Amino acid sequence: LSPEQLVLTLLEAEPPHVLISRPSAPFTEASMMMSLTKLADKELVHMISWAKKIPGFVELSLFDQVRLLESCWMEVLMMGLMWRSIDHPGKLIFAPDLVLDRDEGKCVEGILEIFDMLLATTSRFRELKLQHKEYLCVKAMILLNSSSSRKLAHLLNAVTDALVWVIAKSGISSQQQSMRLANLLMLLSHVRHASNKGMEHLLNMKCKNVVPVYDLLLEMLNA
Amino acid sequence: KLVQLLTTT
Ligand SMILES: Oc1ccc(-c2cc3cc(O)ccc3o2)cc1
Repeated sequence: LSPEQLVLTLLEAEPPHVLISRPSAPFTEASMMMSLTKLADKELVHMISWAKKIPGFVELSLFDQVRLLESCWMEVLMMGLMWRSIDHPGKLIFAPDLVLDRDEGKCVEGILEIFDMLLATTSRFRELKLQHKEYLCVKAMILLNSSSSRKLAHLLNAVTDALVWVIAKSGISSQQQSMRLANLLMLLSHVRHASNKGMEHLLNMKCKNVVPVYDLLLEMLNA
Repeated sequence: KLVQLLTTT
């Protein structure tokens, strides 16, 4: 399985576009958290299937598959959010029927913090002109690097090898192939940071029972 | 939930 074919299978693992079935209208704190949690829950279902489509993932121990997903899920969601928002500066495209503005993030205490973080990282990927295939490798690495053991490192290395390949196809300088690789990877730190904050904020919302009970989301949030 | 989806298609 060459880098190109591995990237192809990631493309084929891409989850489908999700909508929350919500008639267009202004947002409030009760409806925003409602939509954000409802969307996350649905995306979580598609994320599980996506992972299983990653060559070798289902070959890992059951203990590993669970710990990998339980720890990276929010990062993967936010990485998807950023790729969808890339061509819409100043906007967070959570879903076709859930587009948010920075000022709208003021309807919820503490979320404006997280939006700015997301908008910044997104803007960054925009400056770098993140390509789809890079997005596929990066997202895959987030799952595999958010820690049967050898199989994992083997898989992680394969995806890493796929990212380099994608960068090599752009036909840019070698020095620039290295600069780009590092800049794309250094951003994972910001996605992991906006993630930890998003979890903290979400966990806090749960403890207050301000958001409906989403079995899958609840389970992933607790551990 | 997470485990059953990991063991079914
Ligand atoms: O694709 C995505 C990406 C992120 C979210 C999401 C929900 C949510 C709820 C919070 O209290 C805080 C941050 C959040 O981020 C939902 C779907």
